[PDB]
Amino acid sequence: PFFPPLYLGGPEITTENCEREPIHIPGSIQPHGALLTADGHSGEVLQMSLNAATFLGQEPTVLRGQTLAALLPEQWPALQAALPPGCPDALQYRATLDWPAHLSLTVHRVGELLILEFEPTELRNAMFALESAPNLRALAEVATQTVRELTGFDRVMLYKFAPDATGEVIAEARREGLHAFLGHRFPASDIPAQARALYTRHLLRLTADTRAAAVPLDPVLNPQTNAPTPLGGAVLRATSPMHMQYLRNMGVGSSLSVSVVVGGQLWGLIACHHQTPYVLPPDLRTTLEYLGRLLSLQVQVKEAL
Amino acid sequence: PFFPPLYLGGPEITTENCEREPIHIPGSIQPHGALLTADGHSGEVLQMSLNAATFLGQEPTVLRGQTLAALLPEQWPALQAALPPGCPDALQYRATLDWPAHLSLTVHRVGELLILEFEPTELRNAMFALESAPNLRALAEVATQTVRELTGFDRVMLYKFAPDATGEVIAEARREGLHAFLGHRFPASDIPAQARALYTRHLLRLTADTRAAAVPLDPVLNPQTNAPTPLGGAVLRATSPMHMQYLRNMGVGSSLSVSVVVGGQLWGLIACHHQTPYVLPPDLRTTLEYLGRLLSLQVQVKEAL
Ligand SMILES: *C/C=C1/C(=C/c2[nH]c(/C=C3[NH+]=C(/C=C4\NC(=O)C(C=C)=C4C)C(C)=C\3CCC(=O)O)c(CCC(=O)O)c2C)NC(=O)[C@H]1C
Ligand SMILES: *C/C=C1/C(=C/c2[nH]c(/C=C3[NH+]=C(/C=C4\NC(=O)C(C=C)=C4C)C(C)=C\3CCC(=O)O)c(CCC(=O)O)c2C)NC(=O)[C@H]1C
Repeated sequence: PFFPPLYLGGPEITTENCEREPIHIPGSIQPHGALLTADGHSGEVLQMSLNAATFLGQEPTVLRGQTLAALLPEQWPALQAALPPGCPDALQYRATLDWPAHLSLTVHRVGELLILEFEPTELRNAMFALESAPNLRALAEVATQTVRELTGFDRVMLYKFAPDATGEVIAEARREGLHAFLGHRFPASDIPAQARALYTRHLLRLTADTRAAAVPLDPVLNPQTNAPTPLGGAVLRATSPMHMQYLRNMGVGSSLSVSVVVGGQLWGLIACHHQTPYVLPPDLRTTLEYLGRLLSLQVQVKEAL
Repeated sequence: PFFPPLYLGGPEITTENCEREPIHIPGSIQPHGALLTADGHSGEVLQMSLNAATFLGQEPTVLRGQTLAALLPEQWPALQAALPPGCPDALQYRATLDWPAHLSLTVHRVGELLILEFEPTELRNAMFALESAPNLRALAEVATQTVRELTGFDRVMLYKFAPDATGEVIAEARREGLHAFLGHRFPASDIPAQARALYTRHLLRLTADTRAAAVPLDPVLNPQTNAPTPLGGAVLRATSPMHMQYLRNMGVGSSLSVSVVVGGQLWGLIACHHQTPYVLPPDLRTTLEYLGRLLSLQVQVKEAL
């Protein structure tokens, strides 16, 4: 079972108990966007990331308690219609807003809570390139090479899980001068069981800046439940300190991965590194999610042979 | 061999390589005091902790380059006479200064560098209590109980090293309500080899506040040598992040230990915890150093029987 999070008196995570980090409920976000939680009926803003004024203009203490009818009058009705009570937490409302001096808005529902993620915002041959691959290796290589072209990431790897959950880099497209990870294998504990579980459900995650401090949600608990706000489906979710350190020690300033899910099992990751911090456009991330789905279908086929 | 420190491009320490942390050259101090390094001939202030204005009044950018003749006109000549070239780094000049609105000054020499530590400042039956102990256990118990009375620490332990460097709490005096560590043994890696080595030479260290950020030395390298400033003999030395986390996970806000050195070997530690941050007076620390020396003589005698 998970430790309590830091804000509920849980210990700081060490290598003895990686697997017990409640990574899904960090009570904080990455500072390149803002996060609001709102009641799914009233649209009352229940929680905000402490940086919410940097993106949304209003004071933090004045945003709390206001409704999405006031804040987002054109989106609020579409938001309600798109994310009614009972819908799954993978379903997402996405809107582009014009704001003082563009913001991408991503909304999903967990129970009675709407989770709103604000971040700044501002192809076809890829699918047939994956399809044309004669064997798994070729597919692996075209997948990593295509993802690198679309994203500009310094390194894109296809990271394959073995049955014992150890991983291997089976293909990679890298910037000139970077050393190869191709064929290197890594312990199961590098992506621990709860991460692997989370990654089977929520297919994309990232750390835009491996040195950025996480921005608290205030209030930290959902006042609907007096319990942690589930952030597994929020891309703005704060990354595990343990993983961030791992990335820093590798010289990785930005990281992003996409789950490759085959037969309902975590088959692998498209894993991306940038040496510098790097915010991939939200539209671009949507392409990667889709590319990961398409790759997952292709991998099932070609690995059967 | 040690990793380079963080400021010279070394990695962040993980449990794989605890023993490679260059804990003696953190390039930083604990924020409850200030540290200056000065040339041992000219008294030119070569490095300062970035907080030096909080304690010493002058601007940081104006302190750099000034001499101890200007700053400390009454101490500078005594300092030079007390710490001439070639003297050992355990030798310490200690002075009490009156300052705007008292500061304890501790100086030691390493090579051609004077290291100046500033912190705010403001018994006899103990020795005969140690002497009167009929066996090692009794001595252990009176030692921890005496240290607790003198310091007010919430927990004082006698931590004994076994031949395999695993440790055991063989005696402790604790605040009511604290759970016992008596008889508990711990892995060798909790106090890794370089710490054990450092602790054989420099007999006292502390973390006044296990949540305090370390204050950088500026410039970080000694300009005499373009190499790290040795801080093994500075009590203001920043504590290993790994140890600070360990203490935080135990609910320890302040920690202090004194080496018990028997036959030139690290026999054990008088290890002290406070739940809240806690700065022990510099005079009081001097008593503990002496108590640790006296305890070390007593332990040699009584363990022979
Ligand atoms: C005791 C804690 C450990 C630990 C925790 C941890 N790791 C992750 C997430 C990832 N780890 C990854 C590992 C690699 N990336 C690489 O590039 C390579 C080798 C070339 C490896 C082995 C990857 C890909 C992820 C996924 C996230 C990402 O794509 O960056 C988590 C979960 C993070 C989160 O979602 O918040 C956790 C908790 N990792 C360790 O190494 C030990 C110390
Ligand atoms: C991978 C790194 C590890 C590690 C590093 C580490 N630990 C120390 C210093 C100390 N550790 C101590 C251990 C204990 N204190 C206790 O109270 C108990 C149990 C009741 C234990 C086992 C102690 C006493 C010290 C000495 C300092 C002090 O008195 O607080 C260092 C050196 C710190 C420094 O001087 O900068 C280091 C590098 N410790 C681990 O547990 C692993 C994670």
